[PDB]
Amino acid sequence: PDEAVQQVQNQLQSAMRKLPQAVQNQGVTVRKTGDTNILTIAFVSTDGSM
Amino acid sequence: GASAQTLENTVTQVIEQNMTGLDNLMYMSSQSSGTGQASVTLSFKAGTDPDEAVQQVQNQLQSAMRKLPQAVQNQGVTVRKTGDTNILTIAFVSTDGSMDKQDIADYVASNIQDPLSRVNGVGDIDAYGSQYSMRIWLDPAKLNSFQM
Amino acid sequence: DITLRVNQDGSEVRLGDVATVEMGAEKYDYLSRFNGKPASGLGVKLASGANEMATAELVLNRLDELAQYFPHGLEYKVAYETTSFVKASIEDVVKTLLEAIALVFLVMYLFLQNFRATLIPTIAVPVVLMGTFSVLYAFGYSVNTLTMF
Amino acid sequence: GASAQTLENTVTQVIEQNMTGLDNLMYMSSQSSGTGQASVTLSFKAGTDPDEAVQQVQNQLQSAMRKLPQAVQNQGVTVRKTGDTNILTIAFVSTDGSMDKQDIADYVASNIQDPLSRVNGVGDIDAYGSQYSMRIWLDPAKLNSFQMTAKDVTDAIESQNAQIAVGQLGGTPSVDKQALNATINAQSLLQTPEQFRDITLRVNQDGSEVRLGDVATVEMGAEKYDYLSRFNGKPASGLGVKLASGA
Amino acid sequence: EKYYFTHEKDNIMSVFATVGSGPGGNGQNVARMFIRLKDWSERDSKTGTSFAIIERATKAFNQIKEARVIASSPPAISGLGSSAGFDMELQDHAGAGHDALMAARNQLLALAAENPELTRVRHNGLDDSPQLQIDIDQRKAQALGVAIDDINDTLQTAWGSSYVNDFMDRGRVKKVYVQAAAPYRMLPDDINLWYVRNKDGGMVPFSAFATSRWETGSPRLERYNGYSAVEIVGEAAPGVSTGTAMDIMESLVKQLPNGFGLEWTAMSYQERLSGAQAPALYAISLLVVFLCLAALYESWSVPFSVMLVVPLGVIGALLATWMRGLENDVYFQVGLLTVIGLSAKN
Amino acid sequence: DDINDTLQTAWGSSYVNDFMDRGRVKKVYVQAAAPYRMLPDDINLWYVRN
Amino acid sequence: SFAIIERATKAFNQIKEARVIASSPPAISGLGSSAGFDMELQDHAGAGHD
Amino acid sequence: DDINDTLQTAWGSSYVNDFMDRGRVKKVYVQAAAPYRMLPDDINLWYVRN
Amino acid sequence: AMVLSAVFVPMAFFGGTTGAIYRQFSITIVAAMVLSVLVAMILTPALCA
Ligand SMILES: CN[C@@H]1[C@@H](O)[C@@H](O[C@@H]2[C@@H](O)[C@H](O[C@H]3O[C@H](CN)CC[C@H]3N)[C@@H](N)C[C@H]2N)OC[C@]1(C)O
Repeated sequence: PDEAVQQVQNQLQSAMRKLPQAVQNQGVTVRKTGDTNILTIAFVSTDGSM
Repeated sequence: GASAQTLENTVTQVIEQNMTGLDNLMYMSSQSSGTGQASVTLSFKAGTDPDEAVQQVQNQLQSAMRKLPQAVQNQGVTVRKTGDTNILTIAFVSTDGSMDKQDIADYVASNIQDPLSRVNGVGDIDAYGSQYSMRIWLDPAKLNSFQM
Repeated sequence: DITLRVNQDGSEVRLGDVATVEMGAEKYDYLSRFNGKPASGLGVKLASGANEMATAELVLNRLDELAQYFPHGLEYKVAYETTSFVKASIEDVVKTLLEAIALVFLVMYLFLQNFRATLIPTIAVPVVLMGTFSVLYAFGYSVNTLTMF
Repeated sequence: GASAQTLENTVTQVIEQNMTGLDNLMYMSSQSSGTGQASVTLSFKAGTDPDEAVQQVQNQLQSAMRKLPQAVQNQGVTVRKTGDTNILTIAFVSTDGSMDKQDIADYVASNIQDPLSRVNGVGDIDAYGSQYSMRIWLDPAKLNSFQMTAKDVTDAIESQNAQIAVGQLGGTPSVDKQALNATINAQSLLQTPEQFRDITLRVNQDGSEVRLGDVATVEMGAEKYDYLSRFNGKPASGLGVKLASGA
Repeated sequence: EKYYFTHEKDNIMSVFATVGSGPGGNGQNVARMFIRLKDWSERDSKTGTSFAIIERATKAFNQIKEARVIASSPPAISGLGSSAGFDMELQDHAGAGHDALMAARNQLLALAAENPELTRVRHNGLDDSPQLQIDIDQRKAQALGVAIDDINDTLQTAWGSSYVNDFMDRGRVKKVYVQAAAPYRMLPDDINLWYVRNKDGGMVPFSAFATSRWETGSPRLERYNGYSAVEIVGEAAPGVSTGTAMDIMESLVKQLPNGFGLEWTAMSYQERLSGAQAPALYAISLLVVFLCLAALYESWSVPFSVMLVVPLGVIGALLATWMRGLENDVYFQVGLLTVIGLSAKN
Repeated sequence: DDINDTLQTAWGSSYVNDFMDRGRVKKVYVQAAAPYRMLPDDINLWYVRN
Repeated sequence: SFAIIERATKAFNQIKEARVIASSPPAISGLGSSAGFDMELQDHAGAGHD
Repeated sequence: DDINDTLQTAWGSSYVNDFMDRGRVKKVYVQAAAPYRMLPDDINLWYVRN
Repeated sequence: AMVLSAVFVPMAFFGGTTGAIYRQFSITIVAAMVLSVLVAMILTPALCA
């Protein structure tokens, strides 16, 4: 997986300069999907002040 | 539209100055052609892992990409672990003659070149014909006529 | 119809009034012919550290698949391929290997004069060769001209 | 343009966030400077493959790339395997004395540093000198005298000292029976300081010409004036050869 | 193509010519032709072999004087090089200059053509060509109110290609290029047809502030390592070993002026690296065999009896190789080792 | 923008473009002369264009 | 979980404002229904979206 | 160009810069207020300078 | 078999491209010889018997 993501990132570097400036400002991320989510912690304001 | 000297000054020399610290680098050969293409071939010692070599080259290159001229950046530099000899050279010909050379080249570059470039094992596939493009041919007489 | 300037009179200056627009190639550097006929070519370059024969077989196969949707009259024709020589040479080496086995069998039959006795050394050849191929696979080598020789 | 504290809070800490948890990681060390340069140095366990470590760091970088400021992303983030093993520190000195320290530094950085940096096993070559560069020393009094600004000089130089891609004679597609095909060179990069002194900033209506030398002191100097090395009490320049890991 | 389809039409399966692409670099003056022969069975195997075809073709092509057409066989190893023969880079260590490098290249080629020990010595690149130089009077340009940026922009957009943006054609986003029409960029006088706009909006001709001048230049600049270099490929004459030919080339480059050195590359580099490990191998292998025999027979004498039959097989192998006119190579060496082993067993 | 550009160019060396030097491409830097970027009061010596 | 999602599926099929489905998470995202199939009906001729 | 800009930065967002909030750099977005980009007629509410 | 493998074992150690070529032959022939030992002392006696 590391080799694959590295190759994908390398190939993308030859194209990020062709993308619209807005897309470049937002940033383009290369990620390996399939990660396991151990927890999903939700933060709630009981008082309602926040 | 660049020149050989222009390329050798603004691109080829700049890339070479940054190709430093590469492991098992036997020798590097670079050429700057008047056709507008500049290349730098880094041949590594036998037994080196091509992926590691490509990783190192890309890591070094990325520092110098902003130094390159704007047009070069827009065109984009490519780093491929490829040789020079073609394993196979396919020729596309219109038997009926319905499609001329430009139509054949455009169809190849549109529908065939990209899928082949993603086949496993294909380091690179250059084309002997370029895709279609909206060519606009300026007429200087008319440009001066309308004061534009 | 791209408008370059609209005069106060209202007469606009379109792009077609100052230039000629046509759809052509983006690069006019190459001009290739096949057997005296117009054509366009592709040069497939093997990735460093990959099997040439397998890559060429995969490429051609993909091309066949793509060939299905070709416009009427368009055909691809392999003009310069290298794996053909490799395959032919390997086939020739296999041929001479089998012929060598046959000749060795003949010589042993001549000297021993017993078919039953002759069969014993002959059987020893495929066993040893298959073991050698197993060793080659274990060591990560590949069937090539040197190994076949 | 970021203060040291701002740089540490916004860039270095964000980079450190995700990289914690890398395989075979011993410790991290950020060195957020005051000029706006960040540096995170990850040290891995002995026997870890440096390449694999660099690859892993680069892969983990894209996870936190979005959290960095826009300017930081535009500048770019570089990952290099850094060592500290100084195999050699060669000092270059002119025995005759005909060469100034800047001349020695320029010669080294132009003819010596690059060939040595390609030698197998040489991870990096720290330079204790800098090559030549056309230094344009502005004078604010003269600039105000001619109603010029610093940007006027910069734009004039950037326009009159550019390498232009003009094209070719008879470039394809071409008219039939074209006789010749040749490259068309154009305005080329300037070479001597006197050429820069003759750069025309502004032509007045009266024909008066405001040359660059009229508002500036063009002189060929060092690209980086920071370094100043002396060998046995004499002016000199040096290279610090740094060994690549595993050589 | 007419030559190939007329003189030898019983061996050529197909030819494929690509004008604009060459082994020494792309350009309008170069072309690379891929010729594909028929199966070995259909060819004569006596006159239809690739080598004989290449010989006849190279004779017919040396007859051609309009261009330098060279028929070459593919390299022995796919990765190493683009063609068979020695490969050398003629660098410029002293940094004398491009003109000095080209002069040295011509001198070396002349010296090589002097020696019959080397054949087809040539420069794997493009020769220097005249190239136009458009010099613009900056003072005269801005005296008329014409910005230097404007004239540079119109010059590079008109004569060169300007990739403005992309457009969508049948589902693909292809490029859009703006360039001068073909009839208006063919001659040096076509520069004067272009009008730039000054501050006041008036149109000024290019002839007002720009002139043209011919100058010599190179369409392709190659740099081996960090030094400007000219690759000089070639072939070795029959009989003289490739290593000896390489040494002759080293003598030739020594005959050149100071500052220019050579570095063998690709197949030549690897060939120079290897080839001297044979005698060592033989000696170590023979010593190992003697020790194994001494272990087997428990004597220091019986192995001498056995080891004396190695020459009895070596002489026969050498005689067979020389009689057929073959060459001492890697295959030969391994054969010799096999012969030694079989003689030892006997 | 003019004020910031003047300050940056005057006090920090502004890498404009490159120049050719004996076959090597080298940088061109624009900066204020040494005596004019030494005291905090030297900032008052510069003039921007209205 | 199965009885709960069954009752939820009934009650949500009663809902007509939108489409809401309650489903247990797959153990591995890769695995799907053994009888299912994924097909990508492509447009090789570039006919158009419509 | 003015028309396209007004449309892009009014109806769509525009990530212009970053600002330091409590020691962290957030994003700055410029966009039209909600009531002015809700209906097709809201297009006519925008004015472009000639 | 010992002498046959002895003539070929040193061949593999040599490095470089030429060494690689040698190694190919060496590994192949040495493995073939070892298997011939094993075959000659396992299969052939049984067949003869
Ligand atoms: C081919 N599988 C990949 C491949 O990238 C592999 O690359 C290693 C390469 O890192 C080693 O190279 C190593 O060489 C020296 C170690 N003494 C120092 C540098 C280090 N990278 C090579 N000796 C073997 C390759 N297969 O490293 C990681 C991997 C997952 O095993």
